[PDB]
Amino acid sequence: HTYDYDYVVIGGGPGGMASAKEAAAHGARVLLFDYVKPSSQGTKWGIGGTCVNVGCVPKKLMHYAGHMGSIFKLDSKAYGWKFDNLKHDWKKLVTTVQSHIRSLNFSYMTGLRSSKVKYINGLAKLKDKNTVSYYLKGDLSKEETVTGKYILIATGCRPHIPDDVEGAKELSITSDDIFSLKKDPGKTLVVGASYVALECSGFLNSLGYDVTVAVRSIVLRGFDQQCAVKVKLYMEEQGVMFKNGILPKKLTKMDDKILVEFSDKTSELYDTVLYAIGRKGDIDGLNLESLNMNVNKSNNKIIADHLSCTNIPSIFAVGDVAENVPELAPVAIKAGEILARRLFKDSDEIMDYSYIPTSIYTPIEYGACGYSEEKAYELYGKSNVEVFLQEFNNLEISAVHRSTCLAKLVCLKNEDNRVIGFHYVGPNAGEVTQGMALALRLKVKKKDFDNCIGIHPTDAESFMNLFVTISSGLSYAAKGGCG
Amino acid sequence: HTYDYDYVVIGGGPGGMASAKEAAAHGARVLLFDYVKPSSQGTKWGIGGTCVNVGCVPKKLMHYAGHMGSIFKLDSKAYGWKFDNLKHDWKKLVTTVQSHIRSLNFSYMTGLRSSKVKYINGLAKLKDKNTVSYYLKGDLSKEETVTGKYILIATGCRPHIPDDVEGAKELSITSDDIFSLKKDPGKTLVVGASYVALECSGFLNSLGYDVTVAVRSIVLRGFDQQCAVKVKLYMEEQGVMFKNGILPKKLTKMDDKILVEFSDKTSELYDTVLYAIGRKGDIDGLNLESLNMNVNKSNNKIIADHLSCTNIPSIFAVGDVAENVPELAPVAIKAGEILARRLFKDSDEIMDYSYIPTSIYTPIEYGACGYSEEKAYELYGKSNVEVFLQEFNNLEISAVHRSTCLAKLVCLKNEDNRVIGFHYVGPNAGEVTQGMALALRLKVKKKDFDNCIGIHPTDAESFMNLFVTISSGLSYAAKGGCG
Amino acid sequence: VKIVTSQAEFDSIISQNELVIVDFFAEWCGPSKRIAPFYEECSKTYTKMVFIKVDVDEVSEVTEKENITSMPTFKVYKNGSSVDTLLGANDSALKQLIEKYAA
Amino acid sequence: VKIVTSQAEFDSIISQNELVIVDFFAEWCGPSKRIAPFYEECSKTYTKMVFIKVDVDEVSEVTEKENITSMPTFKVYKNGSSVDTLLGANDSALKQLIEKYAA
Ligand SMILES: Cc1cc2nc3c(=O)[nH]c(=O)nc-3n(C[C@H](O)[C@H](O)[C@H](O)COP(=O)(O)OP(=O)(O)OC[C@H]3O[C@@H](n4cnc5c(N)ncnc54)[C@H](O)[C@@H]3O)c2cc1C
Ligand SMILES: Cc1cc2nc3c(=O)[nH]c(=O)nc-3n(C[C@H](O)[C@H](O)[C@H](O)COP(=O)(O)OP(=O)(O)OC[C@H]3O[C@@H](n4cnc5c(N)ncnc54)[C@H](O)[C@@H]3O)c2cc1C
Repeated sequence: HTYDYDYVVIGGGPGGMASAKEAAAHGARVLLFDYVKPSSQGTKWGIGGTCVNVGCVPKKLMHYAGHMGSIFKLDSKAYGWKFDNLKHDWKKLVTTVQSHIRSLNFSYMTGLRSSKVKYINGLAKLKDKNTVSYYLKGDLSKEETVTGKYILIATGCRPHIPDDVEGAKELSITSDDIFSLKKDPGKTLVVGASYVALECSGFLNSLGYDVTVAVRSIVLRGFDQQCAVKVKLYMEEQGVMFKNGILPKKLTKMDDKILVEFSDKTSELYDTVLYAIGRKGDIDGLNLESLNMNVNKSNNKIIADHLSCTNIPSIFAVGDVAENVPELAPVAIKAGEILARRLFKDSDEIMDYSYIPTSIYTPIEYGACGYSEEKAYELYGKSNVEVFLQEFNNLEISAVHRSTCLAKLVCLKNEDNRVIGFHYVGPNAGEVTQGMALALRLKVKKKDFDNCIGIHPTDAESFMNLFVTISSGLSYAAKGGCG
Repeated sequence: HTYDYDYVVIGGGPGGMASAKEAAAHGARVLLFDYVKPSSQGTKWGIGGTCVNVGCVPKKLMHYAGHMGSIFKLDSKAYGWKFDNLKHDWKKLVTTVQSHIRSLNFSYMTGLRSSKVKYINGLAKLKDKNTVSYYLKGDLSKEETVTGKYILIATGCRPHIPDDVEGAKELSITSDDIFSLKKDPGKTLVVGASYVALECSGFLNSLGYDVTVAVRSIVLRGFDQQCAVKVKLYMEEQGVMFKNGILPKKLTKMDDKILVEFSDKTSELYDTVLYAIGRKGDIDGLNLESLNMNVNKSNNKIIADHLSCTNIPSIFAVGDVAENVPELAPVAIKAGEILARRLFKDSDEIMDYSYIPTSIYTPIEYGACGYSEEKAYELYGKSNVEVFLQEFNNLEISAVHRSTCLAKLVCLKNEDNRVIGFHYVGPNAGEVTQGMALALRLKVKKKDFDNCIGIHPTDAESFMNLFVTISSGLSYAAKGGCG
Repeated sequence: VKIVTSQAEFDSIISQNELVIVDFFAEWCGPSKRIAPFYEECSKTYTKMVFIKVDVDEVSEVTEKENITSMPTFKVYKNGSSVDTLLGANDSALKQLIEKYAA
Repeated sequence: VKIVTSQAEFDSIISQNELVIVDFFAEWCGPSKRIAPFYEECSKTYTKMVFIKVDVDEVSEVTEKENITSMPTFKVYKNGSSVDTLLGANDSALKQLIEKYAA
C-alpha cells in the first residue's frame, strides 16, 4: 500500500516536533503541520508550540526579571549596594523576551529541515483514517490533501475563558497574551489557582504592579498542600492580594478600565484581567467526530492508551492534547520520541509516567516529584507512611532580616523508608529537584540520603540531614535567629 | 580505670563539635576546647571553626553580594530595570557578614550546652596519652590539666604564607583576614590557584575592584581541567587578570601601598595582597613529638587510618588536620559523628570518602562529584571510559547578549556506562550537584539519566538528554543564537 | 539604664535588691536594639523596679546561668529569685510584665 | 540597498540578473545589524554586483531553499546559481568575497 508520507503529524509543538524528528532519523518520510490560531485577543506567534512562545520560556524570563526586582528591593541594601531611581520598563522587557523567542523560532525551524521533516505552515484536519486535508496559511480559499501511513495528533491546548461570565472572552487576556502585551499590565486581576496563575501573579507583583488573585478553588490542587500554603503565604507577604472563594461574575469595559463584579456582589476597577483557570484540548477544528474517535469533555482531550493509540489504529495522540498526560514539555517530547521508535524502529519501549518532576516559578519556588503527603496517606495508609521534614532559613536570605524554606520527604515504612515523595520550597527549586527526581527513580531510600555527604552551604543539603518526622510530633521550625 | 572525661576533643570546628555532640548523646561526659590563635594580621573570631567564621559562610555571603553586582551591571538593563549611581560599600557588607557570623557563634555555643558538652575557651595541648594541659583564655600564666578516656584532635588548618618571600608574612592578608577587613581591599593581588583564590578574586572583582591573580601553572588542581579552564576563561572575560607562571618574590610597604616584585623581575603597585596558596595542619603547639605521633610534612597533618586512629590508641584525628581527608565541613562532621559512635555506641560504621560532592563559588559556578575525565582515563584506560558532554546557554543569560554552561558525565563502558564522574559549570552549581551526587552513590547508569524526565527550563535538565560523546568527535558547542 | 559587666556584679544586684528586671540582649541582634529604647522609658516610669541590661556575648557565665537561648529575653527577679521570663521584642508584651510587679 | 520580500521577487532577481550577492539577516540578530552598515558601502563601491538583503523570518520559503541556518549568511549567485557561501559578521571576510566576483 502506497501513501504520500509515512508519518504526518499535526502540531509543531514539543510533542509533534520531537515525534517527527525522531521518526525521520529512523528512515521515515515525515510531514509536519504547524499553524497558530489567534488568541482571544488576536495574538499569534511562530513555530514551536506553547512552551517556546507563550509558556515555559517567556515565563522563566519574566520570572528572572521579577526575581531581580526582589533582590534590588529586599536584599541589595543589606549587601552594600546603593542606587537611586530604580524603575522597571514593561516595554523593554517585552522586547527582550519576544526577541529571544523569535531566535528560538528560527532555530526550531532550521532544526526541522535538518532532521529531514517537511514543514507546512497550514491549518490541518482529518479527512479519513489515512488522509489529512490542510488549508495553506489557514486560508479556506485553497484546500489540499495528503495521505499518511500513520497520523499523529499533537495539537496541544489553549487557555479557557468561561462562557457563562459576561464580558470575559471579550475583555480578558490569557497566558497567550501576557508575554507580548503591548501596554503596561497596570493593576491586574488574575483569576485562577494554577501554577500559571500563581507564576504570573508572582512576576507582575515583583515587577511592581498592584496584583489581585481571585480563587474559588485551592491553590495548586494536587500538589502537596503544606508547600502550596507556604507558597501562597509568601506571596501574600510580598503584596499579592487573594480574594478567597470569590470569582468574577461580570466584566464591563468603561474608560479604558475594567469594572469587575464578583460573585459576592462587591466590585472593583482593574487595568487588566488575566484568566488562568485551566486549558482545554485544541481538537474542535480537527473533525474527529467523523471518525468517531473517542474524546473526553471537559478536557476536550483525545483518549489515548499507554502506547499513544487512539481508537483509530492509524491515528495517535501525544502531549497536551491527550487525556491524563502531564502537561510538561519534556513529557510530550519523550512520549513523542518513544512513539516514533515503536512505529519506525520496532521499539518496545513504553512511556513511563511515574515520578515526573516539576517545578513552579513562584516568588518562592517549589519543586516536587512523586506523591504529596496526603495522597500517600490515601493510597498506602497513614501509619505506613513516614514524613521527614524541616523548615529552615536560606543562608543568603536570613542575613538580611527582610521560614523561607521547607525540605520534605515522603517515605514507605514497609519498603525500608524508600522515598516516594520529594517536595522542596525555596530558591532554585528546579535546579534542586532534577537530581533528586533521578534518585527517586533509582528507588532511593531515606538512609541513602543520610549517607550522602552534603554540599555546604546550599539549600539542597537540608535533605541530607533530615530527622524530624511528622509522627514524632517534634518541632521542625527554623531555629534562630537571633534565637 | 577512672578519667575526668570520657572524651576530650581539641577543636571547636565542625569536626570537633559534631564528634562531641554525638558522643554526648550516647552517654559520654564530653569536654571540648576551642581557642582561636590570631592570624598573621592579628585577626580572631568566635566559636565554630573555619567554616562559620572565615570560610564557607562568609564566602557564600560575599559571593551573593558580587553575583548581585553582576546582575545589576550585565542583565538588569535587558530586563527593563533602570537606576542611577550604582555603587558598593565595602564597610556595610562587612558588617552584614560579620553580624550574621556573630549570630552563628551564639547558636553554636548554645548548641554545645544543649548537647551536654562542656566547653572551655582554652588553648590546649598533649601532656601524655590520656592527659591534656590547657591554658585558660590562652594565657600562659595559669596552666591546668584534665584527663580523658579518649582524645580527639580536630584542630583544622590555617592558611600558609611562604617563608622564603620577603615581606609576605608581614604585609599580606589571607582568608582569615578578608571577611573582616576594615579597609576597602582596593586594587588587589591574589596569589594562588585554589578555589579559595578563585572565589575571592571572583567576588572582589564582581564588587568592583581591580583584581590580579598570580597563578603558577593551572587553576583548581585536582578538578576536571575542561571545567577549570572554562571557569578561568569566564573570569578573564569579567575582568580578572591572570599573571600565568609568575609569583611574587618580594613585597615592600611604601606609602600605604604594596610594591610587589615578581619572579619575572617586573613589578607592580597594589593596595592589598591576599595569599591563598594552601593551608597547613595546625598541630605545632600540640606537643605531638612527645608522644611520637606520626605526622606528615608539608601538610603538617596527622596521619590517621580509616577509623580515624593515630598511632596512639587513645588518640584520634578527624577533619582538616588529618592527612588525605577532603577539606569540607560536611566531611568533618560525618567523620566526627561516625567516630563518636564507634567509640561510645559500639558502631561499626566506617566513614566513606568516595563520591564526595563539592561546589566552587566562582563568578561562574562549578560543581563536581567523582572522577575528572583525565583521572578516569588514567585509572581505567581511555578506551574504557566514555565521556558525554554538552556546552549550552543558560536561558536567562542567553537572552541578554551580554558558551556559559557545560554539562559533563564520565562513564565506565564495561559497567554499562555507570556514571563515575559528574561535572557541571553554570549557575547554582551547588544546588544542581547535590541530587546528582546522591545518584552517583546509587550507582546510576547513563541510561537512567536518559529515562529520567527533565525539568524545563533548568540548567540541570541538560544532563537528561546528553548524547554527544568525546570519542564521537562530533560537536558539542552551544547552538544558536543567532544561529 | 545600667549594663552589667561581670558575674560578681550581677548576683550582687539580685542580692542587695528586692525587685529587679533584666534585659538580655546582643549587639548583633535586630529586635534587641529595637525594643531597647522602649525599655529605657519604663526605667524612669516604674521606679518600683531596677532596670538592667546584660550583654549576652560579654557576661558569658550569667548567660549560661539564666538559660538565655534567644534575644531579647526578659527575666523578672523578686527577692533574689527568677519568677517570670518573657521572650520577644513586643512592646506590648513587655508592658504587661513590668506592670505585673511594679505598678 | 534593496530588501526582497517574496519568493517570486527573489528568483526573479537571480534570474534576470548576472551577478547578485545576498545578505541573509534577522532583525533580532546582533551581528547581522552590525555588519549591515558596512554592507551598504559595497553596494555603491562594487556596482558589478546587485546587493540585496533578505529577512529570514519574513521570506520563510527562500530561507528554507538557500539552506540558511545562521545569520548573517552571505551567498554569491552568478548566472542564477549559488557558487559561494560565507557565514559571519567579519567585515574583512566579506571584503574578500565581493572582490572575488566584482573587482
Ligand atoms: C503559561 C504556561 C507556562 C508553562 N510553563 C511550563 C514550564 O515552566 N515547564 C514545563 O515543562 N511546561 C510548561 N508549560 C506546559 C508546556 O508548554 C506544554 O506541555 C507543552 O507545550 C507540550 O504541549 P504539546 O507539545 O503537546 O503541544 P503544544 O505545545 O501545545 O503545541 C501544539 C501546536 O499545535 C498547533 N496546532 C493546533 N492545531 C493545529 C492545526 N489544526 N494545524 C496546525 N497546527 C496546529 C499549535 O499552534 C501549536 O503550535 C506551560 C504552559 C503554559 C500555558
Ligand atoms: C575561605 C574558605 C572557604 C571555605 N568554604 C567551604 C565551603 O563553601 N564548603 C565547605 O564544605 N567547606 C569550605 N571550607 C572548608 C571548611 O571550613 C573546613 O573543611 C572545615 O572547617 C574543617 O573543619 P574542622 O573541624 O576539621 O577544622 P576547623 O573548622 O578549622 O576547626 C578547628 C578549630 O580548632 C581551633 N584550634 C586549633 N588548635 C587548637 C587548640 N590547640 N586548642 C583549641 N582550639 C584549637 C581553631 O581555632 C579552629 O576554630 C572553606 C575553607 C576556607 C578557608
